[PDB]
Amino acid sequence: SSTHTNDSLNSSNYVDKLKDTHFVFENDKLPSEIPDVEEVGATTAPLLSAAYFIGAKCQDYNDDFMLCQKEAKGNGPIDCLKEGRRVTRCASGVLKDLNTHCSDEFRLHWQCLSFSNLEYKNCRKAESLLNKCVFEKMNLVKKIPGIPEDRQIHLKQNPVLKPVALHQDSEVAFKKAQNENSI
Amino acid sequence: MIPFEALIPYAIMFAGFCLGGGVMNSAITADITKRARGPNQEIKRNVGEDEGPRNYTKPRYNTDQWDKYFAVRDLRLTGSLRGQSDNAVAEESFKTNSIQPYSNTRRPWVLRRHIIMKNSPTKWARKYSSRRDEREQEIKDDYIRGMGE
Amino acid sequence: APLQQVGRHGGPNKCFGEFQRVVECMTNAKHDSYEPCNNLKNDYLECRKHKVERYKAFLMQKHAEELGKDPEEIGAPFVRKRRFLTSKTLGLVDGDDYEIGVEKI
Amino acid sequence: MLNNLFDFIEYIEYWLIIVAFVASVLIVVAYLTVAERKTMGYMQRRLGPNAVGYYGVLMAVADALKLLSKEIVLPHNGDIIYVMSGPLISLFSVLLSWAVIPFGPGLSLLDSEYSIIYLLASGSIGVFGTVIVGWMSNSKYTVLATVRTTAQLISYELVLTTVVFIIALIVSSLNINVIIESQYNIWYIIPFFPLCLIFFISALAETARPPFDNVEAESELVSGHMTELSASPFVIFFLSEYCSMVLMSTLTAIFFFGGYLPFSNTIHHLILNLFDQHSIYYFIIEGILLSGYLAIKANFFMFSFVWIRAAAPRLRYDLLILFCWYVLLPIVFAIVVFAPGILYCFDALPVII
Amino acid sequence: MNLEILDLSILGFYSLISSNSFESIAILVATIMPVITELWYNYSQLFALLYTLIYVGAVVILFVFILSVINEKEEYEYEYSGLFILILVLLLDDLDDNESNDNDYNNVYITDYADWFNNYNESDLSVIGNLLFTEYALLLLIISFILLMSIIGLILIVKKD
Amino acid sequence: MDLILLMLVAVGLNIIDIYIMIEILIMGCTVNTIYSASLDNDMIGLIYSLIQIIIAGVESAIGLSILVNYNRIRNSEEIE
Amino acid sequence: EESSESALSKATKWYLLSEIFRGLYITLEMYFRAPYTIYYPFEKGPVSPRFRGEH
Amino acid sequence: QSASTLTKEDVLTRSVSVLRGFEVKTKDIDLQTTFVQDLGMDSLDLNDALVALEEEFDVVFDDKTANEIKTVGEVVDFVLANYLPTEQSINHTIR
Amino acid sequence: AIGDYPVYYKQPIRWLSYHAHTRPHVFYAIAVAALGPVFMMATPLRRKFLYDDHEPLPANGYPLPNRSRDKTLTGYDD
Ligand SMILES: CCCCCCCCCCCCCCCCCC(=O)OC[C@H](COP(=O)(O)OCCN)OC(=O)CCCCCCCCCCCCCCCCC
Ligand SMILES: CCCCCCCCCCCC(=O)OC[C@H](COP(=O)(O)OCC[N+](C)(C)C)OC(=O)CCCCCCCCCCC
Ligand SMILES: CCCCCCCCCCCC(=O)OC[C@H](COP(=O)(O)OCC[N+](C)(C)C)OC(=O)CCCCCCCCCCC
Repeated sequence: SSTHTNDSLNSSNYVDKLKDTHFVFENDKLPSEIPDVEEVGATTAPLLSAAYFIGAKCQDYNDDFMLCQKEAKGNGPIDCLKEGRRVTRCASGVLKDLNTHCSDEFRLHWQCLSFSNLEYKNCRKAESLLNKCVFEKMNLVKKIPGIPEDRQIHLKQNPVLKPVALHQDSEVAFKKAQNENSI
Repeated sequence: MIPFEALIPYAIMFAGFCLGGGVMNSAITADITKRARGPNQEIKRNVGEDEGPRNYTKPRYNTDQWDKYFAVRDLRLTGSLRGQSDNAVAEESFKTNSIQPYSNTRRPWVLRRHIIMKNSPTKWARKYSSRRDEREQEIKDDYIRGMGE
Repeated sequence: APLQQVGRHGGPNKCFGEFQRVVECMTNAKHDSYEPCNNLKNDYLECRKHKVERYKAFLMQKHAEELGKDPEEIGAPFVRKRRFLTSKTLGLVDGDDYEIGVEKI
Repeated sequence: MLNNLFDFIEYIEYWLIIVAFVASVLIVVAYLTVAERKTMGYMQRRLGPNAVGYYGVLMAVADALKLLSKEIVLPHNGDIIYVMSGPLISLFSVLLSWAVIPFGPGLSLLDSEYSIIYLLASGSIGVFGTVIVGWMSNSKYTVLATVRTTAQLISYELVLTTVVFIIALIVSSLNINVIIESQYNIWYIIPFFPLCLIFFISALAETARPPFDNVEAESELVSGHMTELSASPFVIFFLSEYCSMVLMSTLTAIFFFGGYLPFSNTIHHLILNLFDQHSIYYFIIEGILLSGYLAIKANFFMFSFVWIRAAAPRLRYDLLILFCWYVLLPIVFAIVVFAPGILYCFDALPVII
Repeated sequence: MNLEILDLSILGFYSLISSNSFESIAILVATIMPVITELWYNYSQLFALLYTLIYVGAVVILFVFILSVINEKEEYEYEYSGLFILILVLLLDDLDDNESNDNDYNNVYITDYADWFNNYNESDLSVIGNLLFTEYALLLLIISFILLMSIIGLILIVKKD
Repeated sequence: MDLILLMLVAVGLNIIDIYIMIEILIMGCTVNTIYSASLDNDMIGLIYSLIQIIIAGVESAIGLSILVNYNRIRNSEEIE
Repeated sequence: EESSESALSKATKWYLLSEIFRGLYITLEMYFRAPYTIYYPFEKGPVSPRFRGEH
Repeated sequence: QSASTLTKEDVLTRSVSVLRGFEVKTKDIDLQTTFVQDLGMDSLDLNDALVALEEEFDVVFDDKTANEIKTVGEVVDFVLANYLPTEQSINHTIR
Repeated sequence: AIGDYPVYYKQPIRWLSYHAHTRPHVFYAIAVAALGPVFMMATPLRRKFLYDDHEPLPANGYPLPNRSRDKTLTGYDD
């Protein structure tokens, strides 16, 4: 979906010229009565790599924030500031743990995603190493709700759709774990 | 008997596709990777001694609205629409560098300048009749008059 | 009840909530007249056109002109060219003024 | 210098990419004319051009340069509008259609979820360029070609559009690059062999190629709409017609033969394993391989365009009208119902991922 | 520099001086093209391509009808006009190009705030098809009913027997 | 300039020119509908816009057929 | 009612262009045959003592 | 629309003007003026006048009428009875 | 009647043979078109004999738990 909107960046500068778009900045911070929070610094690739680990670790805070939105009756952005900060800190903690326990496996995964159009199906080898490392060091398991445990696509042995071009770093790391970990 | 002279033009046509594919696959990938290194030209061009092997980012396709939001968010974090960063905490500058596009909502130029397309009973009323605007100005006037109470 | 004001992704758009509250007020049996629902109708029309808010912006700009206030001193900074959303404007620590790449994402 | 040059190149880099892209298409189109004459020659047991450049490699250059050094025939110098409006519209229509042709994953100038619509819409504009030449013209042979040109459009346009929609329906996407990636496990030639034949027939009709060469039948309308054209207007129309042949040959490789996908996955991995992914040399080779896969499939149908010309006589245009409406349209409309019935029956309705 | 203004001015100039029927169908093409391009940017890329897909096919059928009707009438009929008066007419029409008289609506810019609640993102065409085939399926079926009437209608009007 | 009916001069002096004028006029309404729907982020208006394109195409076919038969009647002796 | 071939058999040839592919195959055979061209003026065609040319 | 707008006086007036562009004997031409006697026209001179009169009124004398016409009045009567406006294109009438 | 046109309601099999021989573009176009709905009617057979339908996709927004908020939830506080 590449529909032009007034809420984000459009397709080309000709659209900006026709719309006379002004990219407006604000130099004012949040008022002091709202406690400050540390924003998440992960880009698109690390966030997609850690999406299921944030959900597993921060499920109760994700639900509580979203339940606050529904029960606010239209006043979600203002009322649920407190619940929003809980999610931001919890999500940051997951990324901090990934940089202290599984940095090599974590970086291997989202760099594969940047190499393969950010598609999960093209980085199974790197994801499997990452999933094993996170479970053994954080007790967090990727789970896809609504389907039986053995019918998860990320655990499929012989997928119909496979990446066209292999990721060399993923291939080398996968072989280093096949022979060593599984003697 | 395979006539090799008839296959010479096909080999050149084969090289024609390869010229486009070789240049596009490599130059576009290199440009994205170079701009993801940092916010300044001293990092994009110069490679540090302690930096590891270069990891390339391939071009993105089949995007949606979420990817447009991600591209702007990555710009405010790395200075590139596809910048790379796995930091747990963002910089203080990320708090106040948000970008909000403000634009006009006027009708297309062809709708209001075509010699034929701009003529209709309702368009004439909008353009030449004050009946709609006089009534709608009441709502604008009611806003200021209801402040003092 | 037919669906109206459907967003580009199949769900309600920005102004469906205003429209939905208008329908609920008009079809509610407890009301004797449509006068209580008048304020809800204005909000829905304000959601789409923002005519009252644009009028408020017109007054503030006009009021600042007679006071001599410079627009760049009380306004909001903006950039007109997307390629010039540089890292220096974004406030990055090592931010440079070189143009950003917007040709191919 | 140095510093002011190492960022000037970055400032102009993407213009070099487009210029290289334009040259890549032009080279294939330029040597398709040479390849067609060489291919027909050996099938007709002649040689074809071999005396213009070493083994005939400069034949395309000589034909273009000689025509570019020819007088432009028009009633008045100010009448440059009349004989140039037609060819320019036809040339712009086919060149803009190449923007959505991906030589690799994401390697297309225009990427959009409506690339299929843009492809068909851009091609339809090229028909308007052909009919412009017959602008109350005093040439009777030019007029007769315009009537035939409109008749052919009514034949293939419905058939060609619906066949492309079936492939899009199977993938539930109007993005060309998504259609290419959806053929990783199966090439659409196997499930839709009748559609590939129908698509190729419509491609021949669209390009006014034999056996559907009624617009430019030398034995019927001397040269058709080009009988009054010379020098640059002839070149632009000649260039546009052959650019469509390459484009339709490339489209056939995309819709039914997986586009740029490798013939063998094992061979693709082995070749790329010889190169380091941390160096640019891997992505130079990768672009050569992926486009090389597209080139081999596209060259086969460009060969087939020449092959059918050297093996089949020309069919009358009134017979073509009955051929598409009585035969092709019922078949394609039958398939557009058959395919969803199969997919729904086995719970395999397509989604975009 | 809005170049759409210049294109429409050129199109409007030829509308007042068009004499034969061929120049009129050329006006139609010179009208759809600015519409498609101005739709391709700004508002809606989807309908810019839809306009090209449908109207270009109608143009060719329109053109082929002209070849069967032209009867030499406008090849020798004289027109008088005058260069000065034509420019004066176009200049006065150029003076007023404000289709609406809500100055606040035309001069004050607005923005929208995007949200992440729509994790399922698809093109507008899919949403149109979702509603057209489910919510407004009656409209789709009646449109096919109208198309059926046109097919029968064309045959009875045109066919000699 | 619209109130003096300036558009009556921009329309040519042929029957098919009247047909072209109607297509342009209907196209202006569809462009306006797309303009409103896109701003509102309303797919209902885009459904209306698509219907207007399809319906207007049907109108052109019916009108052309009447004009085709009308031209046929005058040149209908066909003694040759 | 007196056709020797069944309707399915006649339809298979008709829909799959049986004779068209046969004609294509014959043309491709010549592509792998020696051509007849001689390289004039480096080579000359046959002549006979009875040939009539310049006086 | 497609109907004759001629009158006996206008047809006679234009008939006299055409015949005065030739070398006729007398310039006094009326309904009873004969071509052979009063105007002194021979075989070819008479046919030149008849074709010239055809060009003025956009009519074509048939063979029998042209080979038996004697007076100017017979020419006037033929023009009134047989003249029709040429059919226009579809755009001239309905627009 | 060596080559007569069969009557459909008297010889349905012979009537189909006529169109299969004389109008192949009609007989087989309908035959391909018919198999579409035919496979749609065979869907219940696949539902019971081969496999069941997939679970519907979560294309309806964020899945909100159908419960009241947990007032006893703390952690990551200011
Ligand atoms: C696209 C690039 C290649 C085409 C470039 C040709 C440029 C010519 C002008 C293009 C149209 C601009 C808008 C004018 C509307 C059409 C008016 C017209 O009839 O064409 C103008 C042409 C000029 O000759 P002129 O003698 O001055 O006019 C006749 C005077 N009795 O008089 C003629 O009748 C000649 C017509 C030749 C064939 C033109 C067919 C229409 C071309 C439309 C394609 C471009 C779309 C419109 C783009 C501009 C929009 C304003
Ligand atoms: C696989 C994908 C590529 C080929 C697709 C098309 C193949 C032909 C389809 C219809 C066949 C048919 O209808 O077969 C029937 C006909 C004729 O046989 P008959 O008259 O019944 O013989 C009489 C009865 N006998 C069998 C007892 C003797 O056979 C053919 O003429 C076969 C054509 C073979 C040459 C061309 C093959 C290669 C084509 C060029 C490369 C693309
Ligand atoms: C369900 C499976 C669908 C199959 C999809 C493909 C269908 C193809 C069309 C079959 C019908 C047909 O070719 O018909 C032939 C038609 C009309 O012939 P007719 O007037 O009806 O006379 C024949 C009927 N008789 C015998 C009963 C009287 O004209 C033609 O000669 C069209 C020739 C087109 C040739 C293009 C080939 C280009 C090369 C292609 C290979 C790379």
